[PDB]
Amino acid sequence: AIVNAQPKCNPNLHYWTTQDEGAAIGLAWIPYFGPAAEGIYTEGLMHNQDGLICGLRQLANETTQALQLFLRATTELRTFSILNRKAIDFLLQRWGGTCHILGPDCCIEPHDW
Amino acid sequence: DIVMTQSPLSLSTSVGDRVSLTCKASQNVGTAVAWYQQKPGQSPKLLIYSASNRYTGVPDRFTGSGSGTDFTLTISNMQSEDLADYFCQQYSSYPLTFGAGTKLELR
Amino acid sequence: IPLGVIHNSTLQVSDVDKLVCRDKLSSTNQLRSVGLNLEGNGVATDVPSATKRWGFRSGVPPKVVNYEAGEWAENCYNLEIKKPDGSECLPAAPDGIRGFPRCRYVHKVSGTGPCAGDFAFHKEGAFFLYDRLASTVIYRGTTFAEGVVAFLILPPSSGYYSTTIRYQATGFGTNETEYLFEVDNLTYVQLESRFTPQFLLQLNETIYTSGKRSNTTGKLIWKVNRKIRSEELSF
Amino acid sequence: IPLGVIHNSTLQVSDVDKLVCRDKLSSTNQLRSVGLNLEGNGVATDVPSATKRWGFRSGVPPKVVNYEAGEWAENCYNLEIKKPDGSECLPAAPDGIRGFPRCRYVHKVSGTGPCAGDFAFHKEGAFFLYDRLASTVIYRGTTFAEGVVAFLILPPSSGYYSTTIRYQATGFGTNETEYLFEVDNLTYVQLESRFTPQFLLQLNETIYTSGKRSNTTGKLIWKVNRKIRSEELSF
Amino acid sequence: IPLGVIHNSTLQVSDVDKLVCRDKLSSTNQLRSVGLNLEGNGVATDVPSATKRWGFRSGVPPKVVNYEAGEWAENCYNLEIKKPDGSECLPAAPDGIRGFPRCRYVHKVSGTGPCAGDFAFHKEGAFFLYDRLASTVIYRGTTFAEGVVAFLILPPSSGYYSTTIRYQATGFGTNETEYLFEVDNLTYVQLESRFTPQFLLQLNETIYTSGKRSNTTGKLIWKVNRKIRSEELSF
Amino acid sequence: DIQMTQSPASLSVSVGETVSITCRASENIYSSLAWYQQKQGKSPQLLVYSATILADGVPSRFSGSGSGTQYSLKINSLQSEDFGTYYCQHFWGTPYTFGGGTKLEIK
Amino acid sequence: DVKLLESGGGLVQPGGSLKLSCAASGFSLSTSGVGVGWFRQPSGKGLEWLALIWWDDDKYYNPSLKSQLSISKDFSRNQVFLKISNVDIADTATYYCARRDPFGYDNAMGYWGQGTSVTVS
Amino acid sequence: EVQLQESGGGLMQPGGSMKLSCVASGFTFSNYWMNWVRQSPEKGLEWVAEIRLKSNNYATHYAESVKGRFTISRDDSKRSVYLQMNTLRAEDTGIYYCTRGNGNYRAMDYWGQGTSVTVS
Ligand SMILES: *[C@@H]1O[C@H](CO)[C@@H](O[C@@H]2O[C@H](CO)[C@@H](O[C@@H]3O[C@H](CO[C@H]4O[C@H](CO)[C@@H](O)[C@H](O)[C@@H]4O)[C@@H](O)[C@H](O[C@H]4O[C@H](CO)[C@@H](O)[C@H](O)[C@@H]4O)[C@@H]3O)[C@H](O)[C@H]2NC(C)=O)[C@H](O)[C@H]1NC(C)=O
Ligand SMILES: *[C@@H]1O[C@H](CO)[C@@H](O[C@@H]2O[C@H](CO)[C@@H](O[C@@H]3O[C@H](CO)[C@@H](O)[C@H](O[C@H]4O[C@H](CO)[C@@H](O)[C@H](O)[C@@H]4O)[C@@H]3O)[C@H](O)[C@H]2NC(C)=O)[C@H](O)[C@H]1NC(C)=O
Ligand SMILES: *[C@@H]1O[C@H](CO)[C@@H](O[C@@H]2O[C@H](CO)[C@@H](O[C@@H]3O[C@H](CO)[C@@H](O)[C@H](O[C@H]4O[C@H](CO)[C@@H](O)[C@H](O)[C@@H]4O)[C@@H]3O)[C@H](O)[C@H]2NC(C)=O)[C@H](O)[C@H]1NC(C)=O
Ligand SMILES: *[C@@H]1O[C@H](CO)[C@@H](O[C@@H]2O[C@H](CO)[C@@H](O[C@@H]3O[C@H](CO)[C@@H](O)[C@H](O[C@H]4O[C@H](CO)[C@@H](O)[C@H](O)[C@@H]4O)[C@@H]3O)[C@H](O)[C@H]2NC(C)=O)[C@H](O)[C@H]1NC(C)=O
Ligand SMILES: *[C@@H]1O[C@H](CO)[C@@H](O[C@@H]2O[C@H](CO)[C@@H](O[C@@H]3O[C@H](CO)[C@@H](O)[C@H](O)[C@@H]3O)[C@H](O)[C@H]2NC(C)=O)[C@H](O)[C@H]1NC(C)=O
Ligand SMILES: *[C@@H]1O[C@H](CO)[C@@H](O[C@@H]2O[C@H](CO)[C@@H](O)[C@H](O)[C@H]2NC(C)=O)[C@H](O)[C@H]1NC(C)=O
Ligand SMILES: *[C@@H]1O[C@H](CO)[C@@H](O[C@@H]2O[C@H](CO)[C@@H](O)[C@H](O)[C@H]2NC(C)=O)[C@H](O)[C@H]1NC(C)=O
Ligand SMILES: *[C@@H]1O[C@H](CO)[C@@H](O[C@@H]2O[C@H](CO)[C@@H](O)[C@H](O)[C@H]2NC(C)=O)[C@H](O)[C@H]1NC(C)=O
Ligand SMILES: *[C@@H]1O[C@H](CO)[C@@H](O)[C@H](O)[C@H]1NC(C)=O
Ligand SMILES: *[C@@H]1O[C@H](CO)[C@@H](O)[C@H](O)[C@H]1NC(C)=O
Ligand SMILES: *[C@@H]1O[C@H](CO)[C@@H](O)[C@H](O)[C@H]1NC(C)=O
Repeated sequence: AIVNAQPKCNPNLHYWTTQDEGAAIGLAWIPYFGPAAEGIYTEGLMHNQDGLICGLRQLANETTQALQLFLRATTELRTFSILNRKAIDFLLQRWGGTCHILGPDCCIEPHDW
Repeated sequence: DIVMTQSPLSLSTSVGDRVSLTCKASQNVGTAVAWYQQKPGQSPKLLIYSASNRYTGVPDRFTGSGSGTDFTLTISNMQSEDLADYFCQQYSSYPLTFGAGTKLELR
Repeated sequence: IPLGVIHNSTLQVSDVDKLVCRDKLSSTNQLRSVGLNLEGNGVATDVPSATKRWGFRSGVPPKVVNYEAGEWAENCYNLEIKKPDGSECLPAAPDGIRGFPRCRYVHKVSGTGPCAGDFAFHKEGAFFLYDRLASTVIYRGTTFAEGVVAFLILPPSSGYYSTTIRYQATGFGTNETEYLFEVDNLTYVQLESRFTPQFLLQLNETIYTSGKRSNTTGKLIWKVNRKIRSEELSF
Repeated sequence: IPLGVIHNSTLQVSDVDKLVCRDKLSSTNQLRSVGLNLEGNGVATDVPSATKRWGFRSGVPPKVVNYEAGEWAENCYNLEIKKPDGSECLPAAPDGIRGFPRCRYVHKVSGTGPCAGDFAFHKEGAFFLYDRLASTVIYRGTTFAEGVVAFLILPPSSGYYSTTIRYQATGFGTNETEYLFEVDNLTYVQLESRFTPQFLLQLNETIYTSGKRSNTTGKLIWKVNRKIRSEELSF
Repeated sequence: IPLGVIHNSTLQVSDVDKLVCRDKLSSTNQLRSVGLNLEGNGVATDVPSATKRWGFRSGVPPKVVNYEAGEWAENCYNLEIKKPDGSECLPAAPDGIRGFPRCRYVHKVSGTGPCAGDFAFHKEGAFFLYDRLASTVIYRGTTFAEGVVAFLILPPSSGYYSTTIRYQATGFGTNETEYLFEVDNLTYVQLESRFTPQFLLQLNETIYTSGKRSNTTGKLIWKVNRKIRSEELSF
Repeated sequence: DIQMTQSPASLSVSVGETVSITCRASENIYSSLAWYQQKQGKSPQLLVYSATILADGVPSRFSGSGSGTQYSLKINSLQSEDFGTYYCQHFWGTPYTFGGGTKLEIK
Repeated sequence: DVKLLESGGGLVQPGGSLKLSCAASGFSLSTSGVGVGWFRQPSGKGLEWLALIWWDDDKYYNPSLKSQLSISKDFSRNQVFLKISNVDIADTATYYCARRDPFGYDNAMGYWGQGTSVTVS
Repeated sequence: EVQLQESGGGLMQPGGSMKLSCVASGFTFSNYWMNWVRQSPEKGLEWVAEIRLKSNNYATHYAESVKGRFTISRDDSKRSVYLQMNTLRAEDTGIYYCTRGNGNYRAMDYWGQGTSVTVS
């Protein structure tokens, strides 16, 4: 629920990823017969449907600012993960509370007989 | 590496002589050439720039000419103070080369 | 640190005091930490402004963070800058660091200047992006594309072979810093402003053809404004 | 990546679209990432075939992965191979790397050959196992036992002091590669095929006793077939 | 590994077979791994006893662990000790290691002795604390404050600029080891026992004032008991 | 500042006709470009979000294309409700620029 | 107007080595494309070329002497240097430093050092 | 739905000054910046000015042909906007509008009914 900064958003998203599900041949599983080190990349295009790309840039800037402090607080050198921790708190925010129906949690389905 | 020569190898002179000197080379320098003046106890000071422009503060007695492999240096109205070992140099190719030099003696 | 959330086909901020199940994380593969290119915000790409954006600090240690794959950059940079006394300046990249995968125009710079401090740092704190690792510090050599990072919850050879523009630096990290374009072992053109990579690329119309081409024992600098090329305007 | 699941006293594949609670992960200590010895699949142990299984690639960087403790290997290898120009070939092991804990017969090899590429790599992609870290690449020196890895959900000095068989290599990583057994500073026996560690071990019946034993200023090679020992058949 | 639990305003041990929801971990920010200062247990701070507490082992590799921020230490140590043959002893600190943030009196020692083993190690297994990383091993140089670590579930320049007491060591890691205080390039006072940092600090009442002050081509050692100062009691 | 033009300045049309509009400009790396239309007595109304994403409640008939200096508007078929005039704009950042517009003439 | 200053090694044995240096006390040498260099005049001989150094970090040598000759610089002190392997009697010469004088077109150098000399024994 | 309305329009003598204005509701001002645009049969639509959100410290822009002849203002508690014309010179007879929109689109997605402002 955020809006763009004075900067100018380019609505296009042209991106690359390392994901590649499966393998073309069984030997491609093997690094010895694997693609050149740059061959892992794949690419695609997205458009600013519903303002999503531009929204993403603003969100990213805010996240970057928040992240900068967190990184200052880290003691580990290369911070390989964070999302895993976030997944843990996703669960913790939903669990360990009392929860039959009365509490505002656990998405309990309506009760049948 | 490139051959550089100059002539006359030496010249007798007298005051008011129009000096003529030349510089020749195996390769077409194309006017990327310079001329120099030297006296004992002294650096080989610049005379001519790009086959034409005498260096600033050089007297206008010094003029020069040519292109390709041929160049000259001349001195209008020579003065005895102008006796010097004279040189030329190639800036169109390297390792750098320079003329064998010449000398003048008034008499 | 807030997370983007895609719901009702729009972004939403994760930082709420109630996590309604309408958003669900069925697996960790819905998570993303994607990098974003700073350039996508319309930020100027003139090399002089890039220099203006770097802090040259000494003090606090560098840190890096792992991030998800992300958008292509048109402009990126490689750096060889050294201190005026010939000291190396800026650390060699750490193991596993390599240049960004898709820069269209990596700009390469070399030369010397005071190169103050030891760890550089971005003045806005923008991340340097090397391959898949964001950094707070500039590494030697390899390409870093300025960017930021965001975390969200989800519901052919030219792609890297392109690259032009290598140039010298005169001074570094200071207002007095100046750059000169280099082609054919010739240092030339001040590159002051307003030059797209293509603006500069078209200047190779002179190489071995329409101008410049110092066929001498040395190279001549031309001062950009043929008026632009500034042929024979070297001093 | 699928996980083994033990249920109804049998293995089951975790990759299902319903996770029935009949399997429960009460704690993280039910998890295992145990390594397995490739040798347990009946794969040949002849040293020439071991060489046949290594790729000698250059290119993509090496990676390693942490894994759970696992089965003993009868055969393992140490390597000193270098390029023909005396260049070192293959990187020194990284910190924390040490040889596998229980090899019965570590085989040691030294010598030179083209040693193509820079990172080796297993042609089948089998892991090299150093202590508790699997690797995609061969490290210098220390023992690596070929193996694979699996992840499953759970519901005396001779054990490492044993080790025999050290030998020279002639060439490396190519069809032309050849090996010669070495004892008592003597290079001998081509080791072509079909030789168990014990088959080779019994050949020490000749050492300082029944044969060979070149009591000369140099060492003589015998060509294996006394017929086998090939005494005095050196050329 | 048990975790502290704060409930009913008291500590409780997490290791129970029922986890009653009365304790709740609403977020990961309730977790702490805080370090504790060994000194807070009344453990002696005499430098000779500190030496007595270090093992000087060779063998098993060093390990470190990340931990949460923790209490101030009055006493901490820096070490330059080397082997009698001039060999360096003890590894240089690894990247990201820096001295503890709040020591009131870092003690610095230099000198040589047998410095047995290669990794030291605490005889009680107490952690060395460098900044935010606990260690099983002593690193060169930078300060380590002896301590332990605990994990619990939650429901101005002088703060680091203070530091006095630098001294020489004679021998190291053995019963025969001895220390001498150093000021003004003078080696003196055996520092046998019972000396608080302030007890030693007040001895600077003699520096350039009431005593000692060997205004000679060399420095004289005084043997501590003016009776204490042991002026002119050097041999 | 980026300059822009549109053509045809008007288009005569018939109902259910497929149509398109050309809009050209000084180069724009941004796909920020967008289209809108107005009727006499009516405030302008957006037709498409930047690049090709349609404005909410716009019929599926609407489409468009391109980037940089060349882009277009397309409509698969026409309804009488679409009479009006049409425009495009540069929203790449600031100052904003607008096309002279076109007129949807009827046959 | 630059007070270029000659400097160098003293008398050396033949088969020795030599270090030579100069400094531009009147100029920072920070202008891009500045070229400085060395040449020598044994026995009153003409301007034999030795080496070129560019502010842009470019080096050149006279190939006949290049096998025993190396360029070094120390810009922080406006210094330039030569190292010569195998110095012997054929290397005895007056020696000079040089700089571009018109500056930036056709080398134009041009500006000269005070002059120094080197001998062996 | 934006509830926008416009005010302060109509004929005025040349050489004057006026504060053209707007008011709106149902779209909080805290999330946006606004633009003024103008239109004439002789000109077509044209941009007039930009009013940034306070996060940009209320930075503003004006078309260079009108810059310095107008200033802008806004009030985010009143949800109101002012064109604050510095002058009422000539050729200002085009219809005026004030716009706003989603920052992840562009301000074109909301507009007024427009108003007529003229000069004698
Ligand atoms: C997330 O995205 C926002 C944008 O949405 C980014 O915000 C930018 O923040 C920087 C500062 O952090 C802003 O830069 C500032 O610009 C001022 C104006 O510069 C202009 O005016 C001059 C003079 O007329 C013109 O020559 C020039 O062309 C510009 O038009 C400067 O005056 C500021 O400088 C002062 O402070 C900085 C910071 O300390 C100093 O370095 C300077 O030396 C000087 O003291 C400053 O440079 C920028 O305008 C903001 N843009 C926007 C759109 O908001 C965030 O940076 C981004 N988040 C992160 C973390 O990257
Ligand atoms: C300005 O114009 C000049 C021409 O006047 C131009 O020089 C040209 O550069 C290209 C690329 O270096 C040359 O073509 C190359 O030839 C070599 C030898 O055969 C090839 O190995 C090269 O291929 C490699 O690089 C390619 C491009 O990245 C890759 O696609 C390929 O996979 C290889 O890695 C390449 O084909 C060409 O011969 C010259 N021509 C001349 C006359 O100079 C110069 O590049 C222009 N300046 C700039 C800055 O663009
Ligand atoms: C072929 O036969 C010869 C004998 O003809 C045999 O040589 C023998 O080797 C062993 C082991 O090297 C020798 O015994 C050793 O003696 C030394 C010195 O006292 C000990 O230090 C050794 O102990 C170490 O190694 C042991 C085995 O690993 C460990 O158990 C122990 O903890 C120590 O680490 C060891 O006892 C023996 O003296 C020779 N004998 C002769 C006559 O050579 C050779 O090994 C045989 N070839 C092969 C390849 O097996
Ligand atoms: C025993 O007594 C003597 C005096 O008889 C005493 O020597 C004093 O030491 C202090 C600190 O070294 C000296 O004051 C210093 O002066 C220098 C130069 O101006 C300053 O740079 C120092 O400031 C730095 O260090 C301070 C303390 O850590 C910091 O607060 C500051 O930020 C700087 O980092 C400092 O002011 C003083 O001049 C001498 N005086 C004499 C006569 O020696 C000695 O320290 C005493 N012995 C012990 C072990 O305490
Ligand atoms: C290298 O580059 C230089 C610099 O351009 C070239 O020098 C040029 O040589 C040409 C051929 O002679 C000159 O043209 C001539 O000009 C004179 C009058 O100035 C005219 O009388 C002749 O008929 C002829 O047109 C030219 O002036 C000269 N300089 C320039 C800047 O053009 C040189 O030719 C190039 N080649 C080499 C190998 O050096
Ligand atoms: C580079 O910058 C410095 C400082 O920014 C300039 O020196 C300052 O110049 C201003 C006038 O513009 C003076 O008021 C200051 O006193 C000077 N000192 C400072 C502030 O450092 C210098 O002239 C600039 N030169 C170039 C060409 O970059
Ligand atoms: C080692 O291998 C190479 C190639 O595998 C052998 O050279 C090839 O020999 C075959 C016939 O067996 C020819 O058809 C090929 O043209 C040769 N070149 C190739 C394919 O590399 C070589 O003879 C082998 N030598 C030994 C003793 O290992
Ligand atoms: C340092 O310690 C060693 C051993 O602790 C001393 O040597 C021992 O002295 C005891 C008597 O106190 C004897 O019974 C042992 O046989 C000796 N050898 C041992 C056990 O190492 C030594 O005297 C001590 N010296 C000093 C001054 O520290
Ligand atoms: C450019 O100069 C370098 C020396 O600085 C030289 O090695 C190289 O051959 C030159 N480039 C070309 C293409 O001639
Ligand atoms: C084997 O040869 C080496 C030299 O290569 C020698 O040092 C060693 O003593 C020899 N081994 C024995 C057991 O004699
Ligand atoms: C102490 O001695 C060292 C030499 O060991 C000398 O460098 C230093 O100047 C001395 N300290 C003082 C304060 O004189």
